[PDB]
Amino acid sequence: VHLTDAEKAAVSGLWGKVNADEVGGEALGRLLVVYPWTQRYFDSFGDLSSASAIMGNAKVKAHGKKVITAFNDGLNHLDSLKGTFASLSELHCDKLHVDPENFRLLGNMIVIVLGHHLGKDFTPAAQAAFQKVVAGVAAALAH
Amino acid sequence: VHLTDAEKAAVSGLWGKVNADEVGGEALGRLLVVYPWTQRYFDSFGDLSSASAIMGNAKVKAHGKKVITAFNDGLNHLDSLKGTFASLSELHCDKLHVDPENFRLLGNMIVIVLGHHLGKDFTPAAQAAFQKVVAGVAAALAHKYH
Amino acid sequence: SLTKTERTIIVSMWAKISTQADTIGTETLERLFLSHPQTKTYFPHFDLHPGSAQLRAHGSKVVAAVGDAVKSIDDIGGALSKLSELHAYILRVDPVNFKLLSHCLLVTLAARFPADFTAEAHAAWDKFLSVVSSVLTEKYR
Amino acid sequence: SLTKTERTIIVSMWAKISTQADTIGTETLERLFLSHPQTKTYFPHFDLHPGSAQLRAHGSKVVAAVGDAVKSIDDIGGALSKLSELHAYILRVDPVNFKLLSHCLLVTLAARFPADFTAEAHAAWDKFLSVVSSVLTEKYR
Ligand code: HEM
Ligand code: HEM
Ligand code: HEM
Ligand code: HEM
Repeated sequence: VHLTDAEKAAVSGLWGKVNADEVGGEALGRLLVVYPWTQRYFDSFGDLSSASAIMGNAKVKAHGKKVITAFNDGLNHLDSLKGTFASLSELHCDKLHVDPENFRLLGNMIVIVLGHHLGKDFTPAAQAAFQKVVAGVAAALAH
Repeated sequence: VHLTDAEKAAVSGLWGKVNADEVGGEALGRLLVVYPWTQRYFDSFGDLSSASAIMGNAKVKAHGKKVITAFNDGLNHLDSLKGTFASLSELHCDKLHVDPENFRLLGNMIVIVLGHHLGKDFTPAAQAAFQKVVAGVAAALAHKYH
Repeated sequence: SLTKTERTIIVSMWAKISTQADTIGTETLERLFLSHPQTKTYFPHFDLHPGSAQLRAHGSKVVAAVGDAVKSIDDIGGALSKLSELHAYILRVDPVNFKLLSHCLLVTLAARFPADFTAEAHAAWDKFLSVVSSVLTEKYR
Repeated sequence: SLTKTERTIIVSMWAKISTQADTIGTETLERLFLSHPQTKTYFPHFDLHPGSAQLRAHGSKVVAAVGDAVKSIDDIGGALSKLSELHAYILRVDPVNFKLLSHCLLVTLAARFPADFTAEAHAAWDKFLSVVSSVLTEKYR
């Protein structure tokens, strides 16, 4: 989970130009829409019967906030993802029973959303940086 | 990975009941047969044109021995796989460019071959134990850097 | 879906599985629940203790379904078309679980019929089970 | 398994992609190579440095291929037949890589057509690219 300073910057800058909370809610929503089975862990959130519905679901956007917040924490500690997410890991593993492959999916959703918001600013080099970050976060969560 | 002194005794006892070298050679062989794209990494091994040619290929067998030796190291260091495979992790990523998903596949081949060799001895519980081991090895090999 | 050589292997191996279908089905599920406990979440209504009449009955149905696919191998989807909705839209089973169950069944077969479980037979069953799995998850992709 | 809507979303989005085909192709590859270095080993004979002519010429062929899949959305298998044989028999590309290229294309699309890249559009394209990737790796199954 290393990052060239040049990259360390990109992630630091670009993550600033974006509205974190929107990213999380949109990333989660895309996850539920693109991979309908991930909905199984969210019967509570209510109506997830369709895309527009899912993307407009209050409980979905609200949870994205917490997911993006946690993601942000691991973003401030790209050197200790191990313990940073350790608590969550056992929660997603032993209590929620989420197959670790899914963490990787949400990470892809986050990457796609960032490209959706930052447009041309989310360049190849920039994506690589964030991918390494995303890859690291998912690794920690499953580990 | 973390295994009870029970699972560890089981893994230990069952492992002693197989020819490690054959297990490694047959697991690698099955990998090459069932997921043919993995053959791309072993062009120097010769004839891999058919399941028969693959399973009887000397280099495939010779290489399986190396794979299983490292696997055996892991069995002897379940409390520190990350460290044990750090060097192999670097080789396979930085030098060989092997997608880590394939580590899981070879891990599955080993588990299947263990069943093939042990029969009734490879109980559902024994498989579960070895499963934690193989998952641990795969993760250790995919762990970036050390 | 399968070539003649693969088809031949699936049928001859099935001839053996048929006489032990129930124990194979049960052994497969138990290997799955223990090696991949996450899968247990789909059977909260089940008494997952060994020798369970509920678990054994379910195991018989899974293998029976595999057999039905073997019987009409020229059209697997038509033989299992029914099961798709249940697993995909109703149960919403994560597709990764199908690889897990298939893997566990392969371990069971390897342990049960070592002489028949050659690399070639393994390749054929892996492809066959992957076909069965896509059909059951087709309401996804 | 593409609904009528999903199919129109692919056709609509394609119209726009085809007018920026060359740049979309080059950007997709750049993202792939930079974010997933393992993929570079398939092009040892290529100049993979920024603005490269080979990369640019190649990126154009890739998008053109995706276009053929759009034109033959009802039989992607037939359309991409020649390519699936090339990628499996000759190039022997690891299946996992197609998912990586698909992800990178989706990123390029979302960043280039933000208004059009809604959740539904995303789901439709992911499903479409999954079929294209499946067809290109069918020779391993
Ligand atoms: C980028 C990866 C992810 C991160 C950082 C993440 C983070 C979180 C956090 C911080 C919580 C709140 C728990 C707390 O601390 O109180 C949570 C809950 C949860 N997550 Fe995740 N998560 C991730 C991926 C996933 C995935 C892939 C799934 C499966 C579709 C998932 C399913 C859940 C569920 C079911 C809950 C509990 C929700 C509830 O009780 O309403 N998460 N996650
Ligand atoms: C259980 C997982 C694996 C283990 C424990 C493992 C172990 C090893 C070991 C010990 C070596 C020899 C290093 C040396 O002495 O120089 C090696 C080499 C190699 N491995 Fe693996 N490996 C694993 C999985 C894989 C996979 C999945 C692939 C790709 C399909 C792969 C491809 C290679 C290649 C190409 C070499 C070099 C062989 C040569 O140059 O002749 N390995 N591996
Ligand atoms: C080769 C793959 C599979 C086959 C052939 C298969 C077959 C079947 C069959 C025949 C039924 C009974 C349908 C009925 O009652 O009418 C069933 C039920 C069920 N399956 Fe599967 N299945 C497969 C994989 C899975 C997987 C991977 C899971 C999830 C870990 C799963 C979870 C369930 C559940 C929860 C039920 C409900 C049964 C009950 O309540 O009694 N199945 N399956
Ligand atoms: C949506 C997925 C893909 C499409 C539509 C696609 C399409 C193509 C096309 C049209 C060609 C040229 C054929 C010719 O000139 O005869 C090609 C070549 C090639 N592709 Fe792909 N491809 C895809 C994915 C991949 C992936 C994932 C890789 C591996 C990282 C890959 C590696 C190659 C290589 C090495 C060549 C040879 C090019 C040369 O020698 O110039 N392709 N692909």
